[PDB]
Amino acid sequence: QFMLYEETAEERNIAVHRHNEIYNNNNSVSNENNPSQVKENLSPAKICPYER
Amino acid sequence: FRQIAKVPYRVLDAPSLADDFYYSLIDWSSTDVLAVALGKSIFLTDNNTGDVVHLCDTENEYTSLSWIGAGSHLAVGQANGLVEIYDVMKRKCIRTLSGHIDRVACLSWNNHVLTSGSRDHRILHRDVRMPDPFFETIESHTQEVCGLKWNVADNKLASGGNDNVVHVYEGTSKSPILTFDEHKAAVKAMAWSPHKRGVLATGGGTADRRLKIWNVNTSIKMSDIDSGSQICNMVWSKNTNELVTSHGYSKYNLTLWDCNSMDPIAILKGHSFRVLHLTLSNDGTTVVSGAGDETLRYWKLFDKP
Repeated sequence: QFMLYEETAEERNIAVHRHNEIYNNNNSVSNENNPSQVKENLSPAKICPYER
Repeated sequence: FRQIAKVPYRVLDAPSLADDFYYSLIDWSSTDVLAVALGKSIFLTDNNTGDVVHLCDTENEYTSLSWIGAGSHLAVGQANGLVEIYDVMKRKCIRTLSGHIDRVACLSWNNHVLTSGSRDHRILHRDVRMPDPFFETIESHTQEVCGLKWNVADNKLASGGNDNVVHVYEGTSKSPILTFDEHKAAVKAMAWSPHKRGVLATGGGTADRRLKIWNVNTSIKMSDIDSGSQICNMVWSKNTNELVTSHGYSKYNLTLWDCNSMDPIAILKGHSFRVLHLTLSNDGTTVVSGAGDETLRYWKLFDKP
């Protein structure tokens, strides 16, 4: 019920290109011994969690 | 206290359907078209025809999708942060939106506003009629934003992070009006009640497992229930005051909740991977579930109104 803004082929190529450079720039440092970022994908066998 | 079938009425093969908690790759449009992201491809099924359309591939990975209000356009996110919009009738990519610098795990529409949330820590509001990639940026999570649900009737957004925090915003506003950080785990599964404005459901991950119901705009936790397993997805019944939660570790079920009493009505079994992907049919009768077991299951759960 409104008009979506539609890209020219050229407009897309600009957008893609800029994005790819912004993206490849921001190499941010991480802690490879910290599993937060992926915590919800560790099954409890891997969490190996609390007791004895 | 009413009868509810224990077996799906349709099972579709969904090869390559992701087994990643943070994805939710299955959406049923207001025009009755089911959209599903399988690895590097997106497929559509007409529920009325049984017709299958294969639009778009990527060298990357598809990572989120959300139908526009009217069901004419599909919004699609990628692992590299790119967000694109597809004209489904035309089968062409209408536009290509930058802004994110890391995967876009969640997307949500409020009419002409499209909103994306990413593993950079940002949420972006985008005027979809405008030539600008985005008009507002929100950095209120300190980890991946993995849940995002607009109200539309209320003018309210909910966001849920891997930082275990939930925020509620008034419209397109940069600062949240409310913050709930009780949960002890990721909050990806959240849903607004269509029956009562300002009511929000949120569900925690492995270390939390809780279903909480919040009365926003009065600031009260109306309910809080140990569901006993990781909550991975969620859907509020349109035709009835009931909630469906889908589960990960260590119970791969859907559970159907009453809401008036906060009691489980039924537990739906079958999936052999966590039930990560979930969506409600446009007529409100059917819930489709998906898992890394590469199946989509159709559960007839509700009646006409």
